[PDB]
Amino acid sequence: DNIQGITKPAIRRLARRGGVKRISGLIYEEVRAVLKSFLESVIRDSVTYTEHAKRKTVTSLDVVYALKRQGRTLYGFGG
Amino acid sequence: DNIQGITKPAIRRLARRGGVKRISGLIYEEVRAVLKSFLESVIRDSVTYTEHAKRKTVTSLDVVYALKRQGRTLYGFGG
Amino acid sequence: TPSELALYEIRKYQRSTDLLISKIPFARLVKEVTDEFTTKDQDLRWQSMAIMALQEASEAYLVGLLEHTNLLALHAKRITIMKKDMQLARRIRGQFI
Amino acid sequence: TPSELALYEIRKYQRSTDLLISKIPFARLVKEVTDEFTTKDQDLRWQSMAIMALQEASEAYLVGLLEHTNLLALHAKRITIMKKDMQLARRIRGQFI
Amino acid sequence: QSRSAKAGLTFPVGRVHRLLRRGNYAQRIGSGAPVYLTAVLEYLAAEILELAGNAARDNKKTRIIPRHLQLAIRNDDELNKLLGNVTIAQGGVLPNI
Amino acid sequence: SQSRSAKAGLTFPVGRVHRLLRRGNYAQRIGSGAPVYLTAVLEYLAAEILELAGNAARDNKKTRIIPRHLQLAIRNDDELNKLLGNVTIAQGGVLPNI
Amino acid sequence: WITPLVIWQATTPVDVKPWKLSIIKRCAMHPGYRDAPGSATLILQRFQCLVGASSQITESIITINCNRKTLKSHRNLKLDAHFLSILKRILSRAHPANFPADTVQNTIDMYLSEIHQLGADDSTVSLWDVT
Amino acid sequence: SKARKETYSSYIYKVLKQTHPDTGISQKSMSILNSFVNDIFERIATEASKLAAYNKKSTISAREIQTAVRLILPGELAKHAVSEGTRAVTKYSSS
Amino acid sequence: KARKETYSSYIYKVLKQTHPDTGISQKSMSILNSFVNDIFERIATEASKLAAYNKKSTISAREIQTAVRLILPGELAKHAVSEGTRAVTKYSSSTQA
Repeated sequence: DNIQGITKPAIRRLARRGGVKRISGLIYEEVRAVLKSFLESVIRDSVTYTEHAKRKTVTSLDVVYALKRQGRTLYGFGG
Repeated sequence: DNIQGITKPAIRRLARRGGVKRISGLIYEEVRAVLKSFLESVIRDSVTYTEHAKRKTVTSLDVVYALKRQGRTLYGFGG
Repeated sequence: TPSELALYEIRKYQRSTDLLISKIPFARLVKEVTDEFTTKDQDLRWQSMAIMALQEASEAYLVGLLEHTNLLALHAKRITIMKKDMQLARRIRGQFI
Repeated sequence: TPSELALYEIRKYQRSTDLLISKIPFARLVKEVTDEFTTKDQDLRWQSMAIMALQEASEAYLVGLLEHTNLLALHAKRITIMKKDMQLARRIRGQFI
Repeated sequence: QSRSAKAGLTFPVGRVHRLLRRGNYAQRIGSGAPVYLTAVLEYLAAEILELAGNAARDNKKTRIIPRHLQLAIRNDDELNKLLGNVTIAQGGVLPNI
Repeated sequence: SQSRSAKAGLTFPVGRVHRLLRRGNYAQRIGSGAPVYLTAVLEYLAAEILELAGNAARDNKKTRIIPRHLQLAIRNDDELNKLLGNVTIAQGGVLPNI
Repeated sequence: WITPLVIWQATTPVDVKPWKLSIIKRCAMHPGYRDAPGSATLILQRFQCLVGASSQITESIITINCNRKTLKSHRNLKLDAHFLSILKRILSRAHPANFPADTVQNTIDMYLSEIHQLGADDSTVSLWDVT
Repeated sequence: SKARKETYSSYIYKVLKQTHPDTGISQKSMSILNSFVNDIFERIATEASKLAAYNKKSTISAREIQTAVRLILPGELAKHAVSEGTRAVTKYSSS
Repeated sequence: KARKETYSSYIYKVLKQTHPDTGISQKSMSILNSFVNDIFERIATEASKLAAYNKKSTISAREIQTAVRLILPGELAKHAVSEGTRAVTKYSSSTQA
C-alpha cells in the first residue's frame, strides 16, 4: 500500500526538521494516521467544491479554498 | 491595586473546577497576568466599537461583537 | 482525611454554576482598565449585562486554560500545576501572542 | 560520534527547503484517496500544481505538529518523542477533532 | 393561508426571504433558497430542542436550563465539534466521569 | 488628464480598487473617499514588506528575492508575524532555531 | 524594611561586593535574627541577577533556604494603598506636569514587582557607535 | 413605543409544544437558542453568497444553498438536512 | 488580447522605488498578490460588517479607518491611519485648489 509507501526515513526527516533528536518506533504509524485524516478532510472539501462546479477535474483554486476553509491559508497559488 | 484584589480563594475555586488537587504559588500571579492580558485584548476592540458607534457607553452588544470578532463566540446575550 | 473534603468540594463545584470572582472587584478592575485606555477628555460608561458577559467569557477562557494545565501536569507525572506547565499551555495554545 | 553527524544533517535540513516525501508515491496516495471518496460512475482528475499545493500544506501542518511534539518531549524530560506525547499534541491543538 | 402554512415549516418563509434580500448577500436572490434555508433551520432547532429535552428527562426536572443545553451539546460529540468555539452562558463544565 | 492615482501620489491603483469595491457586493453604496484610503494603506503595507524583503536579500547578498527570504522576513518581524500567524508560505521553509 | 530598599539602589555588578556578600550571608547564618534568612535570600537573589551566574551565591542560598511560604510573603511587599493614593494627589498638586499620578503608581509597582521577580529570578565613547 | 424585537420565539415555542407540551422554556435558554439560530443562518447565507460570487453566479438558488449547507453542516446531519430540504422544495413546487 | 487584473507591474515599480535593483521570483510575485488580495478582502469585509452593524447603507473613510484599526495591531494601525488621513487630506486639498 502506498500509505505504507511513506518510508520511515521520511518520517525521521520530518521529525528532525521539527527538531527532535531521538524518535520512538510508534511515531510513524501515528504520523501516517494524522496525515490520512488531514488529507481526508481537505480532499472531501475539494471534491465537494468541484462537484458543485460540475467539473471532473479539481483545481489549485479549489485546493486553496479547501485550505482556507480549514483556516490554514496557503500563498503562492491561485489569485 | 485590585489585581491583588482578586483574592486567592477565587483562584482556588477555579483550580478545583478545572480538576487539580495541588496548588503552587506562582500560578496565582500567572493567572492574574493572563487575565489582565485577555481583558486588555477584549477591551481594546470593545472601546474601538463603542467609539466608532459615537455612543459613549459600552453595551452587551458591543462586548459580544468584540468576542465574536476574537473568535470566542458567546451565546445567550442577544444579537 | 484532606482528600475526602477536597473531593467533596470538587463534586459541588463540578455541579456548581455560579460566578466565583467577586462582582464589585471585577467591575472595578474592568472599570479602571478601560479608564487606563482612555484619553483625559472623557470617561467611558459601562453596563451590568456587559460586565456579566465579559466575566463569563473570561472564566470560560480561564477554565479552558486551567484544565489544559492540569492535563500537562498529568503528562509531567506531577499532580501540581507549576510555572513551566502554565507557560507551556499559554505557548502551545498561543492566542493573541 | 553519532551526535556530530546528526547535528551536521540537522544543520543541512535547517537550511534545506526541498520536499522530503517521494512525489510519485504521494501523488498515488492522494490519487487513490480521492478515488475512494468517489462514486463508481466517474473518476476525478488532478493537476500537478494542486499536488504541490496539497503536499506543501501537508508538511507545513506536519512540521508544526512535530515541533510541538518536540516541545512536549522537552517538557517531559525525555529527548524521545513518544506515543503519549504525540497523542497530547494532537488533543491540545485539537483541529478537526 | 401563509407560505409557511403550505410549506409545513414552523419558521416563517417570507421572513427569511426579506432577511436574505436585506443582507445584500447576492445581487439577485432566488425563490427556493428561503424555503430550503428555513427547512434546514427548523430541522436543526428541532434536533437541538429534542436532545435538550431528553437531557431534561434524564434530569427529572420540568424546567430546562442552559446547564442542560450544555449537557446536550457537549454530550453529542458531533454537535460539540460543530460548536467547539461557542461558549454557553452559565453552562458549567462536564464531570470527569 | 492625469489620473487620481497621480493625484493621490500612489503607485497602487485607485480606480481598480473602486471598481472591485463596487462589484464586490460588500455594501449597497461605496464612499468617495474609501478607495483612496484603502489604496494608501495597501501600498504602505506592500512597501513595508518589500523593504523588509529587500533588507533580508541584502543581508543574504543575493539580488533575487525568494519565498525563503519572504518567510524569513515575515517570521522575524513581530508586527507581521502577529498579522500572519496562521497563513503558510509555499517553499518558505522553517526559521532556523537553536 | 531596609531589605527591600537594599534591593533597589544597588543595580550594577560593582555594587555586588564580596564584603557585602559576607555581611548579608552571615546575618542569615547568624542564629539570632529570625528574619535575616528571609531577608538575605532576596538580597542574594537580587545580587545574582546583577553579576550573572555567580555559583558562589547559589551555594549560600541553598544553605539559608526556608519553607518559602514566608519567602513568598517576604517577596511581596505590602505598601499602604491609602498612603500612596494621597501621595499621588500631593505630588501632582505641588508640581504640575511633574511626578504624574499614573507614573508614580507605576514606578512604585515596578519597584514592588522587582522584589517579586527575585523568587522567579573624560570617559571616551565614540560618535561612530552613537545611534 | 419600542421597535419590536425581531426573534424566532413564537416559532421555537410552537416547535417545543409540537414535540411535547409538559415542559417550558427559560429566558436564558430562549436567548441561547435565538443566538444559535441567527449564527447558523448567518454562516449559511455568507457561504452561499461567497460560493455564488466565486463562479461569477449573479443569483442564489437551491443548488447553491444545498452546496453551502453541505459545506457547513457535517455530513451526518447534512444528509438528513438535504433530504428534508429537497422534500420541502419539491412539495412546495407541487403546491 | 484580454487583460487580467493583477498587481504585478505596480509592485514591480514599488520595488523599483525601494531599491535601484532587486529581483523577485514568480512565486514571490504570486505570494505578494495573494497577500494584498487577502488584506483587501479582510478590510472590505470588516467595513461592510461595521456598516451592517450600525444600520448604515454606506461605508466611508471613517468606516475604513476603524476597520483597518481593528484588523491591524495598534502599532501598525497608527501608521496606517496616518497614511490614510494624510493621503485623503492632500487629495481633497488638491481638488479644491
